[PDB]
Amino acid sequence: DDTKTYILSLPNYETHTLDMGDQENPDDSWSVSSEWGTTNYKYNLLTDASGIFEFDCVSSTYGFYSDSFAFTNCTVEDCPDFASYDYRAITKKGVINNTYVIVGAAGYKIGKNSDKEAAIRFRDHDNPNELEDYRVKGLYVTNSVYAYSSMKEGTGYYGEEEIFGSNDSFKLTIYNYDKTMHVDCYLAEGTNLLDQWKWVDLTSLGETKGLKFSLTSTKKNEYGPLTPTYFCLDGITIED
Amino acid sequence: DDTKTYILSLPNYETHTLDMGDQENPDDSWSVSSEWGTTNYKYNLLTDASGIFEFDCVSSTYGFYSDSFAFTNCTVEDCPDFASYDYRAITKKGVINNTYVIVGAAGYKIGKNSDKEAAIRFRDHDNPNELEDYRVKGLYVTNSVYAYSSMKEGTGYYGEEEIFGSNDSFKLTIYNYDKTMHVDCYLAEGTNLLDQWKWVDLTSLGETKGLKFSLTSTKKNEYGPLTPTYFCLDGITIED
Repeated sequence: DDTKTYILSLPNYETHTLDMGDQENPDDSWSVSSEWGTTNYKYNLLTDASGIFEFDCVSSTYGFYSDSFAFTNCTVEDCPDFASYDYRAITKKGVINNTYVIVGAAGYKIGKNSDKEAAIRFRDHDNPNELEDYRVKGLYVTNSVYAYSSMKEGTGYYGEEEIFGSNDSFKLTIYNYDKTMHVDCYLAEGTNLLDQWKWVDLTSLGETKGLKFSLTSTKKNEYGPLTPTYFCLDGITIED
Repeated sequence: DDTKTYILSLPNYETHTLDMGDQENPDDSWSVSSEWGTTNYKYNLLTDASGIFEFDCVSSTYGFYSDSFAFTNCTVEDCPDFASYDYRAITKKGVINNTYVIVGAAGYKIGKNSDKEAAIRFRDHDNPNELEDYRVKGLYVTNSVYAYSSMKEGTGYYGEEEIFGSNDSFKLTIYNYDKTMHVDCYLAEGTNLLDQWKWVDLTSLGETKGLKFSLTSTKKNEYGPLTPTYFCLDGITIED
């Protein structure tokens, strides 16, 4: 047999970083103005150390964007990076080492014209300049401190009615690239909030060149979920 | 000593390719319409196998754009890729193997708003998501069949007055990323047209996170050079 298996391999960072790609020289940037303000955005296509995995990373005036991916090993309780919103893993490290991926999946689009969806994509081992369909074995997910804490203690913007009771749940849906297949997973069921790394089998997605993500909470108001739609992932394992 | 030296390492291709990155799923795309037509563009940031080097690649309705980089090992006299314009190296292969870089440097800008310059850039060895300043030792350049043939036999659009005499010359200028330094090199002097790989020492550029390029020919008309502004490069050697 010569089926090859490829596992996400994140960079090892000098000290404690939130990596949203180069901010001085981003791949792209733009501004949006509305009646409520003008906001500046920067976009970088992040890649892992192996060159197999790529991730869409939007950042803005206000930090990590709502539909974006970034890498971190920030364990230091005080990066000012997480002063406002603690996107770090509740597990405090990755599955196999200290770096993991933070993910925003609020459901807004990215790109100057809001027409692109934030995604992870897979490249050919022999040519990083071509996407390739793989069988996705799965990946590990866990909660962010930000979301865990909202569901446990109402520490977010809306306060006390964020707190999960036994009717509640927080569901991650993982899609294939064109979204014709998905797998559902729970980050929280009732008052049981995931605080470990959890493997999600994604083999039922079939061959695909990438992954997209959605979040649903039972705590919501008219405009969206009260639960922050940030989580973490690691260990994406694909096979050709 | 632990100064590290990094040399461009291009992908090895299955058979004979012109690689302008994924055309079905490009990093970006846009359209421009004017009074003369509407043209579609695709952009990919190419990276080498080592992950140290990145290249801006614009392609369009009409193929390889005028200010762009692409990779090729196409030796086969008939890729239809080179039917119209033969961007291949006059040397027919790279310095150390069959792949090399084809370069358009007409001086137009890229990006939906024509505000970005096509460039090569350097990333940190430990983190492909950060640009890093390096000392650039140099690289090899040579002519494209397209330009060589124009200068030798007037086989381009304008025909016979493309042919170089002893007053003529074709000069490549290599700049550092912010263009505050450059090095000049000749692809042709008089009727002597470069047909080998030629090393250009770029140490005088100082530390830089990338490279840009211009071409000047003594054969020109009111609107630009008659000599096609395409050439080839290989073997970029940088040091930190």
